[PDB]
Amino acid sequence: SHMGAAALRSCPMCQKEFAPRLTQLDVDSHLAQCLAESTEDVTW
Amino acid sequence: SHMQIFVKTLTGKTITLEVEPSDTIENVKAKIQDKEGIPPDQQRLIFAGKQLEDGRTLSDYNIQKESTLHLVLRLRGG
Ligand SMILES: [Zn+2]
Repeated sequence: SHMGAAALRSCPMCQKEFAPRLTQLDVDSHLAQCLAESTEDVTW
Repeated sequence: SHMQIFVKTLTGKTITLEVEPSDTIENVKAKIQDKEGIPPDQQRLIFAGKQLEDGRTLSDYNIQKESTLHLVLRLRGG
């Protein structure tokens, strides 16, 4: 199990498990669009 | 010493600006405003799976040179 490369494996905003063997850019990419859609700017 | 950083938006646009290690997230948006044309009070930064804000500095998020950051606008009244 050499997976990782991210501070989170599941979007803590919309509770969505991110794809495997992803990259810091992947999680961030979604976290950005999700964050914008979200109403609460909580720090995770 | 001055390091460079990149910030892409949800539209695909790629912004290239420079920032310091002692600077802050809000600062990065200050200069970016004159680039795209958006206020720092609406745009945000995302890196390391964490929400980058004025609450912390660049060195706080280990933001080195050539950092891949994103842009998120959370309109209040709009
Ligand atoms: Zn999400």
